[PDB]
Amino acid sequence: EVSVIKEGWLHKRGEYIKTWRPRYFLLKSDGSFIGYKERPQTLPPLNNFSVAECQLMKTERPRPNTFVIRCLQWTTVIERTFHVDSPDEREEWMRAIQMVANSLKQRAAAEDKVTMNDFDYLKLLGKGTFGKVILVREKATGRYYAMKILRKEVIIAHTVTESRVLQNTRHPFLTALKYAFQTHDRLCFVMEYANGGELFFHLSRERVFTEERARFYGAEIVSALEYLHSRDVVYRDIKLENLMLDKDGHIKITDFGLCGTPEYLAPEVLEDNDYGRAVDWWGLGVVMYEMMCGRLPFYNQDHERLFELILMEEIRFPRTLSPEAKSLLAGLLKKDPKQRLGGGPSDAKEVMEHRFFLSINWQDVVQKKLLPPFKPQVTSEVDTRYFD
Ligand SMILES: Nc1ncccc1-c1nc2ccc(-c3ccccc3)nc2n1-c1ccc(CNCCc2ccc(C=O)c(O)c2)cc1
Repeated sequence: EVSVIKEGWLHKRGEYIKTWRPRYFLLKSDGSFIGYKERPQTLPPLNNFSVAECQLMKTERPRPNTFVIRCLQWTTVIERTFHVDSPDEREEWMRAIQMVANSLKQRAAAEDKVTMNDFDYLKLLGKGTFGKVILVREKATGRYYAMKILRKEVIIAHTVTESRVLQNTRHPFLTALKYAFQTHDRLCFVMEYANGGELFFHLSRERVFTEERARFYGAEIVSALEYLHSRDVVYRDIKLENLMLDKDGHIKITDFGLCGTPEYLAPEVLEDNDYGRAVDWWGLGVVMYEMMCGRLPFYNQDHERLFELILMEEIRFPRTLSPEAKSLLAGLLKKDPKQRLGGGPSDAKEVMEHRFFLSINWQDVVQKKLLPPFKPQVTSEVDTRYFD
């Protein structure tokens, strides 16, 4: 019986637009902590909103009586920042959230060699607030991986956190975890790294993909998004720079984020609304628009003007785009998430059934039986041709 444990107004700092907005939050016994524009028994809340295993901290900047929920979601640290009027209300909120996180931990328990000197460290792939990602070579074998390194003091404040190597994604087009280990100071996630080049690189040179090429990539992404949504997980990071090709030409969605790019923000995410699975279909629409038209659907140097277009401007197309493509993209880029293709109760099913994908056998997709339309110029998984 899923019950509200605490509800009320909070000042929530925007996740991208760093601004404070009052929102009405419900902390529920299933661990979800979700905020609404007004005070609204429901379908599966997304794990993105869960307080399970989170760490709570008090701070007085930029305002007194601020608190932060910090969670390790898979391999990524997520932070949500809140503000209340008085230190008593902050305490009551933090104690209730911690209570729910304690209950969930108890329920989960009731229901259910490798070191840093084993790698060469070759190139920094990215760096964020909480950790970094480095291209490494495993010394014992010569294979290449991306190592995400995070400081322990961030979400431990921990051998149990090595159990991600079990809840590991099996999906062919997601990034799998090879090793997870800890040092005295840090946690290290060694994940696969595709050596077929960044899709941003391939699209930049080819200028524009044929519709058949974009359909192949889009279908692999749809299959990956179905898998994540079936686990109650939203990716929220779909963009060209998070898509790579493996040695055979299949998609790999990267898991390299660290605590954005405004041109990909869905309308409901700009207004700090309750967003859901529909934000991933918006993102698919933007990257498939990029692949088939060679440019972004909404762009402006002035971010105030960009937001207007994303919120307000109707999407326009080149007339050489097939009608099936114009229809897919207009459906994926509907402003209202409830009217968006894939935003309904069947989720990915609505997208998979669109006429643009009529030729796709979705079991061939997930079984990697579709012949890639482009084969990267690498002959093995250790060919470093694309590493610069
Ligand atoms: N292994 C994979 N390879 C490729 C893609 C996805 C996975 C994967 N596998 C997964 C397995 C599990 C859970 C999981 C999720 C939630 C709770 C518990 C578990 N997530 C899993 N993802 C996964 C989901 C989301 C991301 C990226 N998020 C960025 C979020 C953010 C927050 C704040 C801001 C602010 O600005 C921002 O910009 C972006 C990466 C991987």
